[PDB]
Amino acid sequence: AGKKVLIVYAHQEPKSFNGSLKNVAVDELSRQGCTVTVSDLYAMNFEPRATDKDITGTLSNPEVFNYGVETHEAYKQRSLASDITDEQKKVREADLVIFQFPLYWFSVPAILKGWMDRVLCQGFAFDIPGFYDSGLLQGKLALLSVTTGGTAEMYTKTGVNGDSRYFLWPLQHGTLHFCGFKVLAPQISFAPEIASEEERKGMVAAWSQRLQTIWKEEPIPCTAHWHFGQ
Amino acid sequence: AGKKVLIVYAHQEPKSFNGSLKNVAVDELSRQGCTVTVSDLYAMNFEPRATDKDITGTLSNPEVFNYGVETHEAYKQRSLASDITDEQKKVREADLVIFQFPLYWFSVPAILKGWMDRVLCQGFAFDIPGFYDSGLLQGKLALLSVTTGGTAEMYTKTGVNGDSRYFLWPLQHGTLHFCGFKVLAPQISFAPEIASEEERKGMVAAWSQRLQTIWKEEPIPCTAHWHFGQ
Ligand SMILES: Cc1cc2nc3c(=O)[nH]c(=O)nc-3n(C[C@H](O)[C@H](O)[C@H](O)COP(=O)(O)OP(=O)(O)OC[C@H]3O[C@@H](n4cnc5c(N)ncnc54)[C@H](O)[C@@H]3O)c2cc1C
Ligand SMILES: Cc1cc2nc3c(=O)[nH]c(=O)nc-3n(C[C@H](O)[C@H](O)[C@H](O)COP(=O)(O)OP(=O)(O)OC[C@H]3O[C@@H](n4cnc5c(N)ncnc54)[C@H](O)[C@@H]3O)c2cc1C
Ligand SMILES: C=Nc1c(Cl)c(N)c2c3c(cc(C(N)=O)nc13)C(=O)N2C
Ligand SMILES: C=Nc1c(Cl)c(N)c2c3c(cc(C(N)=O)nc13)C(=O)N2C
Ligand SMILES: [Zn+2]
Ligand SMILES: [Zn+2]
Repeated sequence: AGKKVLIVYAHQEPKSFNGSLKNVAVDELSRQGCTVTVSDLYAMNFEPRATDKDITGTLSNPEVFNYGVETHEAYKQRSLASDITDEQKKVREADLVIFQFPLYWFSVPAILKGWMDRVLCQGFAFDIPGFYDSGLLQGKLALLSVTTGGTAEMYTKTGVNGDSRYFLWPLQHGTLHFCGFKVLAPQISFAPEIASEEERKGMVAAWSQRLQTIWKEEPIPCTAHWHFGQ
Repeated sequence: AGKKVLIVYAHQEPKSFNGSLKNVAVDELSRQGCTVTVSDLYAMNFEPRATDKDITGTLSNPEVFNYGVETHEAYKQRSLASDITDEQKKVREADLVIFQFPLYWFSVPAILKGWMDRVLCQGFAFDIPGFYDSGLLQGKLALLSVTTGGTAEMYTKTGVNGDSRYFLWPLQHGTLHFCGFKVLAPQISFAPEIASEEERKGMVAAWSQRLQTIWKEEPIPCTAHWHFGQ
């Protein structure tokens, strides 16, 4: 209160552990009196491919298709596909953007990758001045709530997978910071499938409890040192 | 020769710089007598979303959908969608897989993220146990050939983007090495948009030239120390 939150959710199954983390976020933020919107990307059959269909009307150069240039011009001329502009409205209005997803290949599922590719366009999220602290989404907060197959011990600097912070870099720094977001500390729910039930309840409840005081958090220093240093 | 190469290519425009790097690879590897296949993902309209359409038979659990579980079972039973098995045959036969793509948000374009998510399934590319140095694609080589908006100076340890090798981690380590590939050093062609005609022609030629001796190369040590230092 008065704050708006967008949850960008990427799981196919409403009964999943990610579906439960998304639902308790809706439940707890709704309870606080926040304005909440969820983009359920699989239920929306969200298009992930960056293609010339993302521009309506006639292309800026139909000889040689340059996705970046075309979408930048289309944004300035109010000529983006409506699925993209609908997401952009939700982002524009949000004070916090939560991403809820299972880790796929040390990153987001392709459907969520395609949201970041197509929704966060030049002119909207950043300019070619435009970027990192000069990024156009400055003022806004973002938070990654990720679930994994591998265990917390696997995600240590000398475990098989490396530190979890190592995989966060392209998402927190190259994506969210580049657009100007301030980044809250990630919520990482390790290996729910091997946890009990229980520890799974622990995990869901810890996320609900964290969201009680989410507005009181300061963002992380989204630097190479935070991700890789000591 | 004496070798089969699959190039997984992700760019919308045949006249692009990525297009030229993909064609020079086909030209040089063809000239050497190698067998060469190209998966041009935007031309194939390749499906990036991981959904229940990727399984055609009876689901293991039809009331709660688990993508990993159902694709692993479908692989074993031969009930995966045929686009996924078509790609797996190309990978099965390849000695070397080159990914040619523009960097999107410090990672691969979503259409290529979807290829990784859907093609490299459990049972085909890894099993649990059977990952990293015991991954199922052991004995194959992989190479990321990436282009960027950002300059080489931006992609240094003290530059705004961080060192280039930091964004390579989820791809080379979390994906390729997890599946048992040995990873050749990446080809990064920085900032072709800003380079002159001569400097772009130079970058194309440096890749053709590198490919002349590609079979003599050793892989990188795909470790946290190679990516992050210390
Ligand atoms: C393409 C692909 C790539 C992947 N790449 C990686 C990777 O790089 N690194 C990695 O570590 N892992 C990877 N994984 C594994 C993936 O990250 C995990 O499978 C996923 O994070 C598990 O979350 P989920 O919501 O699907 O769990 P679910 O299987 O849905 O949940 C686990 C259990 O929790 C239960 N549950 C649901 N709600 C509740 C609740 N409210 N309270 C208590 N229990 C509950 C469920 O019923 C279920 O029994 C990959 C998976 C795929 C398919
Ligand atoms: C969604 C999105 C996300 C991005 N995220 C990032 C990111 O995180 N970090 C980043 O650094 N960049 C990012 N970029 C920028 C992107 O990586 C670059 O635009 C892309 O790498 C440039 O390659 P290209 O093949 O498209 O260049 P092109 O625009 O096709 O090439 C530049 C020039 O080369 C010319 N050319 C083609 N072939 C030849 C040849 N044989 N000889 C000489 N000239 C030739 C072309 O005609 C053109 O003038 C992003 C872009 C998009 C659209
Ligand atoms: C990396 N790919 C993975 C895929 Cl594709 C997958 N289906 C899976 C995992 C797990 C752990 C790790 C991991 N890296 O710890 N990685 C993966 C896991 O439990 N499952 C079920
Ligand atoms: C990060 N996203 C980017 C987008 Cl989406 C994009 N369209 C673009 C860049 C460039 C550089 C960098 C960068 N990080 O150096 N990042 C990006 C660039 O020249 N173009 C055209
Ligand atoms: Zn940062
Ligand atoms: Zn590795």
